[PDB]
Amino acid sequence: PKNPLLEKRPRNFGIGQDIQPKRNLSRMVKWPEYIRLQRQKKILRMRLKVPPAIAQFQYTLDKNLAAQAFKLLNKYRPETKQEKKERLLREATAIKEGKKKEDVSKKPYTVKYGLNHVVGLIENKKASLVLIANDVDPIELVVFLPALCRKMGIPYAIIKGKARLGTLVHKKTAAVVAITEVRSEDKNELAKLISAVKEGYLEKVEDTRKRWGGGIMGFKAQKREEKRKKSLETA
Amino acid sequence: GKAKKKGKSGAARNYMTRTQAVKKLQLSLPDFRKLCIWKGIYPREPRDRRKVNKSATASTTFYYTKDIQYLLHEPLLQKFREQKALEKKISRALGRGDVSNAARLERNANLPEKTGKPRYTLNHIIRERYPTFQDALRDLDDCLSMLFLFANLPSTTAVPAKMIARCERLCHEFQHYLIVTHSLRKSFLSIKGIYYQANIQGEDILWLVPYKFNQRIVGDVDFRIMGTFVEFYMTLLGFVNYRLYTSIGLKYPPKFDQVKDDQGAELAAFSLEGLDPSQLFANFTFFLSRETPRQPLEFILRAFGCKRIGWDAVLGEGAFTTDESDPRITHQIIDRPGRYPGRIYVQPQWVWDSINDEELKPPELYAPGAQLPPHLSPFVKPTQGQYDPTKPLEEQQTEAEALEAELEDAQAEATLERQRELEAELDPKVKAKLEAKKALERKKKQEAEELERAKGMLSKKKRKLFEQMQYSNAKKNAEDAKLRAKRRRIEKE
Amino acid sequence: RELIYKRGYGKVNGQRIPLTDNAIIEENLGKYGIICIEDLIHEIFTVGPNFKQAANFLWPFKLSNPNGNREEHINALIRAMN
Amino acid sequence: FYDLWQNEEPQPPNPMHIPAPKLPPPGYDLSYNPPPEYLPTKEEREEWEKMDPEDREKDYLPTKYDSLRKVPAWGNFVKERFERCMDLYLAPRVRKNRLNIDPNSLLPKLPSPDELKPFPTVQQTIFRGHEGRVRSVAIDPTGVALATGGDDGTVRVWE
RNA sequence: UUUUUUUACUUAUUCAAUGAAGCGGGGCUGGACUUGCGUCCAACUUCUGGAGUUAAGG
RNA sequence: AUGCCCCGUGUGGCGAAAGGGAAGCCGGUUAAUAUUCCGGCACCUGGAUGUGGGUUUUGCGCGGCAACGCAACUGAAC
Repeated sequence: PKNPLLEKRPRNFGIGQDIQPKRNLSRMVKWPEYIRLQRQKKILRMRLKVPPAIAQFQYTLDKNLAAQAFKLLNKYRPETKQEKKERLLREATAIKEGKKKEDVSKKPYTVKYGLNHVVGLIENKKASLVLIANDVDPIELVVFLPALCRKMGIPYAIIKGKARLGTLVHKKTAAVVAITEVRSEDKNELAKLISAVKEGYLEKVEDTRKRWGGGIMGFKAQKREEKRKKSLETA
Repeated sequence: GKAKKKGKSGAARNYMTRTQAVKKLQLSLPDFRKLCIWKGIYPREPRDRRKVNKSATASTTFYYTKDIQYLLHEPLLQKFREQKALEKKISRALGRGDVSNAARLERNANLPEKTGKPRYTLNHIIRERYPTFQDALRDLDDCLSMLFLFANLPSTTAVPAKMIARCERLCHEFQHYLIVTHSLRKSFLSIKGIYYQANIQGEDILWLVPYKFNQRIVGDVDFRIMGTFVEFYMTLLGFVNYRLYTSIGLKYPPKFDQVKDDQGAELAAFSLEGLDPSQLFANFTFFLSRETPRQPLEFILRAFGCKRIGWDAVLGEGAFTTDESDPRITHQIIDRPGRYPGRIYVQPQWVWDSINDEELKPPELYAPGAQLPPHLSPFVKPTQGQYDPTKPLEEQQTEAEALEAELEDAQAEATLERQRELEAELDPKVKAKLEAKKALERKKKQEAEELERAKGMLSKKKRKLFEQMQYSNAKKNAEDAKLRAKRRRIEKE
Repeated sequence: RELIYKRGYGKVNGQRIPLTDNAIIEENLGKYGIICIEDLIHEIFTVGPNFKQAANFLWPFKLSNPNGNREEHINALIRAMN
Repeated sequence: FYDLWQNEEPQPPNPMHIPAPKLPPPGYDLSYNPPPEYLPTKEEREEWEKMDPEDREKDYLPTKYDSLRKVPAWGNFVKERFERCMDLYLAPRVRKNRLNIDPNSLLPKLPSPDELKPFPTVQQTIFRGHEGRVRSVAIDPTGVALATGGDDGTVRVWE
């Protein structure tokens, strides 16, 4: 049985009666200047009209197609420094024995990275597939790449994560990667990936790449817009 | 002649709270607890808590400022920060997805899970904590209890099974030193477990060993605090084991076979290279059954100097002839809910009693199927009023209860005026005993009256202290009288 | 023996009680001759007539998660898990 | 390994160091087969099992077991060592001088009243005239008469 | 596709307030009109020179 | 107590031998200083830690209508 001496005392938080309870005031925090600046920078880029050469970068690969590409790319990740050092030591042992470097070593197959290198490969038409990072800052380093790939006939895709590409190439950040040539057993997988990239990405973005971006308003301004549209429809 | 503020000087500088100590040392609480446990830092209590902290509580813990500064100068802090940074690098490698770099960083991270060893080197910590070997020997009770408990206990995330196995190796080496030097003198069996007291270099060490059973892990227990204490005690036990083996001349560590440990020989598995308690059970071969605890019996018999001891092959290996048909077995210890004339069937309680008393008690009282005499604790020192079971109730008893028992055994002016009116109108021994009881009652009344006069003459605070002492003594005498009364009941039965 | 001493639980009347005392195992078995945890461990180690009854009485051990058939490599796995 | 005590120089202990409280040695009660006078009643067993935790003065009950195989292990043997761990680094350590004296030492020594006789010892006269409380009494300077006052408002003189 | 007029939007820019504390859109409750259920408008403290804080409770 | 919680109020220093401010008086003494030295008799501030008192076995003292009195009279944040 409950103690009779325990009673409930409700607190009425109306205007001018009780001290207001501690609520979540995260929406109204006076943030530091760098946080405020990055938020308003994103907002300003949303509000202004974005020309098509930049607004084409909003459309990226979906999750399934990105994972399907990375399944091929992780087989062709480049050598790390330790693996390279081990390869040099094993080849040095064979040369110490007198055997040939052609005999002990074989043609490597890796994902090609580096911006100037990848651009050169695209111009020389050695690139089979080109993946361009979403968030390169400054954007002028990559803003010509889709048009260059369309000119050269190389299939391409814009993919989320320069950090994701840097993790492939054992760096912090890669702006662009290219597959040029694969081993014999992965040729079918590469062809299937290229066809899937074409049908999923390029056919979808052919209409929307020429359109201007931006023009999106804020939440309150949008709600005012549907309120005035509803009033106009009622009138 | 400068004016001084109140909170600046004195006990305020002398003591600091645990919160302020943690914030000064720039540490997390688990790291601060590990450092305090290893260095031996303990809170202490100030004379006036309000002098130290203005908003202070009976709950809060103060520390010594020089202790906190000594923790600041401790070099294990750099190891803690290095291990934190290395753990961050390992997590970075695992997130980025290269496993070779993560393993290469783990082999520098020096995990206790893979090593079976404490993560940091505590050698210098042992050195300031115990400056002398006799101090190290004095502080061994908690060490041995901890390490035997974690030899028995299951492994967890905090306590690796390899580290448990290393605890087992260290305690077995310590046991082999004990049976080699015959350093044990006292052995006790209790509901808690087995209490062992050994005198190593003149220092008495008593520790508890739990019975071999599934130890309950119910409730809330932190194995991380337990793991910190275990790591410290493993380092201390390893170093004291090495010093004891070097003093005895045997090689340390004793080599133990992995196959023999897998078979379960344990003490027999560990073999030590050469480079009155001994007389008790000096020349006798004893066999052990399944119910008997094989490693405590083997330990106590080897400590007593038994040349050969055998037990069942299912229990363990590396023993004498396991067959009971073997005529070499002089005695057999079995506790079951055969019949060899050579074999004397005797109890483990007899083994404990004989190693306690050095008397070689007869096996007739300790025959199987017969009630054994009650077991006695050798650690108890008799004192006046603390009561002794060995002492006779006739020897120790209060006079009132003695006369009451005597009266029970025997049973098993106004009066003069009434006699004058009446005339005008074995049993003597019982009456004399009643008169003696009445004289005792009147003597107690006189003593109580004198006590009341002295109590009245006492001052107020002295009166309250005197009443508290009388209350405590009355509680002690009440427990003693209850024990004596029900012992009298047992004697009557 | 280490697994029995570490993680030993008895399945009696649809309950999961630990094998704290040998009296519980004695009350559980009774007539088969198993009255001690050491006797149960011996009957587990060396196959006997009451091996099936002992396996039925003993609960399945719930090993801790470590961070084809093996001839003798199961000991390392059991040591790592327990 | 190597032993730490290569060179042992005797160092005086600092007065600030307070050694930890050592656990008491086991008594005759702790044994699994104690003398029978330590055993409690079933009423005492029920008294503890109804009693709350930490209200009991002693952490173990007097138990007698015939067989070592019938002896059960504690369900809190890990818990008591855990408490010992927490007491080693968490419990404050105090240097306290506890009094160990005979309680009768504080009592003053008083002469017996037989040395200090004469004094009044027994009531010999009762004066009964007041129905209320007798407030005041006084004795005539010649020692013959008694004057009493009461709640009845009547002052009386007695022999 | 460009040249003038006014006429909406907010993100440039300007002004003000705060300890950046309750903005906007819904939901609940009540009242009104309406249409036969959409709007707008309100939730909470007014005889007193007291006190209001460490959450009660489910 | 490998973290969590609370609070808003801002921002440091210099700036008065007449403002604010802890506490020393009398007598004597030197060629020359004196509320500074000597003698006598005090006070304030800060600190540590005992003894005696007070409170308490129902934990946090009693009295007066009251103004209030009594050697003490549990008191953290806010």
